[PDB]
Amino acid sequence: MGEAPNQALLRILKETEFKKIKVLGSGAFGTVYKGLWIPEGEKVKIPVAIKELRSPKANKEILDEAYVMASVDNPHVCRLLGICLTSTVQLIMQLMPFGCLLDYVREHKDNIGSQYLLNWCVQIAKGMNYLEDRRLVHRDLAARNVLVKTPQHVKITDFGRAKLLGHAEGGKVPIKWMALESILHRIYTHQSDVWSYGVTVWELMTFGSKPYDGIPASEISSILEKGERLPQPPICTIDVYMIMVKCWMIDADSRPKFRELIIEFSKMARDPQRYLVIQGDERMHLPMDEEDMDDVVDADEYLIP
Amino acid sequence: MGEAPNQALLRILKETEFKKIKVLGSGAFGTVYKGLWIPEGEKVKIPVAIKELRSPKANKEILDEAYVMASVDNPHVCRLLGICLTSTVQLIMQLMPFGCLLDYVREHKDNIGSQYLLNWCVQIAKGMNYLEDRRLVHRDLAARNVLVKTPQHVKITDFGRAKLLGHAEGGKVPIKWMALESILHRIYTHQSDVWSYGVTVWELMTFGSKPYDGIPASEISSILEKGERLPQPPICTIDVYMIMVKCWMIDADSRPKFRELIIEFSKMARDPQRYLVIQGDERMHLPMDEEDMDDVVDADEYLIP
Ligand SMILES: */C=C/C(=O)N1CCC2(CC1)CNC(=O)c1cc(-c3ccnc(-c4cccc(OC)c4)n3)[nH]c12
Ligand SMILES: */C=C/C(=O)N1CCC2(CC1)CNC(=O)c1cc(-c3ccnc(-c4cccc(OC)c4)n3)[nH]c12
Repeated sequence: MGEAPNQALLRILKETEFKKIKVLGSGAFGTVYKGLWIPEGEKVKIPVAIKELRSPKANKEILDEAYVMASVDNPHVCRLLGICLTSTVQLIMQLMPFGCLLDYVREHKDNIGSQYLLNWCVQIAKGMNYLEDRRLVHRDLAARNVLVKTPQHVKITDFGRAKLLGHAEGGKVPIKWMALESILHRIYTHQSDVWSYGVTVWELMTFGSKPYDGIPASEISSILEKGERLPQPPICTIDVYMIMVKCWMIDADSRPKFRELIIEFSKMARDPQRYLVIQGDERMHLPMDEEDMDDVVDADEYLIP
Repeated sequence: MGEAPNQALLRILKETEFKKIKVLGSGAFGTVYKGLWIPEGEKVKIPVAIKELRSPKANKEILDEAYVMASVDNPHVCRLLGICLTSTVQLIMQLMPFGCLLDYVREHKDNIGSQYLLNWCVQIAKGMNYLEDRRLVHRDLAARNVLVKTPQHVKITDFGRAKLLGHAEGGKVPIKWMALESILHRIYTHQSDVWSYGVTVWELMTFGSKPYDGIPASEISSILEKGERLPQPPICTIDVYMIMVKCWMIDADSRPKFRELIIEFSKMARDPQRYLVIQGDERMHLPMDEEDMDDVVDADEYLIP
């Protein structure tokens, strides 16, 4: 008995229960449709996303992704409703109508204030801390893989590279989000996800800029070994940028834990304009003792293992 | 092996880590203080409530309550941070600054709109559905035992009468919230908590009225056997009152499950003024295809066992 038994339920959903299916997009990730799941004998209509990878090799890797998603349950992690057994296997997930966070921050950069930016950092850190408690290394954390249910509520998605108990084989990888030890030695831990979280925060604070724009992926390892890092965003205070820099330390144990990031960003979220300087932050719209106030943290943001 | 092992952690917290302790109130429940928990070697201050029952018999029943609270983890259920081993044992919980929901609805009745009322019904149902998955019967669900973290966020509290695997002994009980089978035969199930949920919803919709006001507790059993129930609140539509009436059925299996109540109230929460008629509902302030819209439910409100 090395590990406890996984008693998660894999729901097999009938093809006849799905209606109004339309394509949202496609690429290397595969194909994602939007649809309407109507369970039989229940007056309920559930907006769902339906994912197909781009047959034996496709079904193996997609069912590995279904295994991980069926095993997780957290408000800031994406929910698998079930799978549909067609010729190629389909993952049925909750619909996140506003899309990925990277596209959201690019499209609404003029209406995104410091409160929303800092709240997203807290929610992403809460999702990743949950994944650490479940002993999962995500290995693909980026702004593209954070989905927006509403502007106030984001969730982590895409568990295609996810692995239990945080050495990987060779393949096609997101070099620009990876820790230096992951690029050189193929070592992946929870602390390598913290590096990726730092890069994800930098994406949001720059309003969806590409990290190391122009630089090819092969040159990134040598750039990071020389001590170069992503530059300070215009809106970021030294306080916020110091947290990103701490995520990009060479020593993995020197980096902050996700529980510490939850605490630190939630303090900043109580006084957002002290930590992010955004032009026109007041009119942004999207659809106790004084001495104590600085170091105050709510119990819901102070997470015990 | 009848039941799985409970691997929950009981944190023992030092008396020297608590500061600024002030009394909030006292009664039959015991005494509740507000305070500030400062963990040693961490720059963090956590607002906490500290509960003491009103010594061997007091320590036994309070540690039974600590056992249940240490075992639960849900956003709509109250969080135990730990216990403090003084002469009489103290439960350390998260602070809920706005107090209990019963007192909140009485104090702010002029500023409470249909959106908040229906959202509270959903959140309470989510907390109770979680407790059903954990095989806990609360046995004391009422507006007094729902605490307000913020006006947008409520949690269930007080597990002094909580019991595992849903026959009780004789004692002092909340007769006016109990199911008829619990009053007559001392039978307690998850379906007896649904009756109490119905009475809790009636408390909110009447803005904190006392149920069966004037009637003594001994006469309640005979009143319910005759078919009498709590009357329809002025603000309630027939739709909302039908859900309360369904909670008060004689047959426990005919009552709705908590997962069904989550679904039904969340549909109503999308169009609140169709289901609750409140004078001046528009200016209340507290600190897709058209054919589908009626039966639409988000995946987060469609809870699978
Ligand atoms: C913006 C990044 C992007 O385009 N990606 C990365 C995520 C992507 C799709 C390509 C690939 N991998 C996933 O795991 C995944 C899941 C989803 C997804 C799930 C649910 N809902 C949506 C969605 C997107 C846009 C609009 C709507 O509503 C109409 C819904 N997407 N996407 C991905
Ligand atoms: C309004 C009902 C009431 O007064 N009660 C019932 C709940 C009560 C106190 C008496 C007894 N049992 C409990 O389990 C419990 C827990 C709390 C509680 C926990 C955390 N914070 C508070 C609180 C109340 C009022 C104001 C503040 O902030 C200053 C905090 N209460 N209360 C109870």
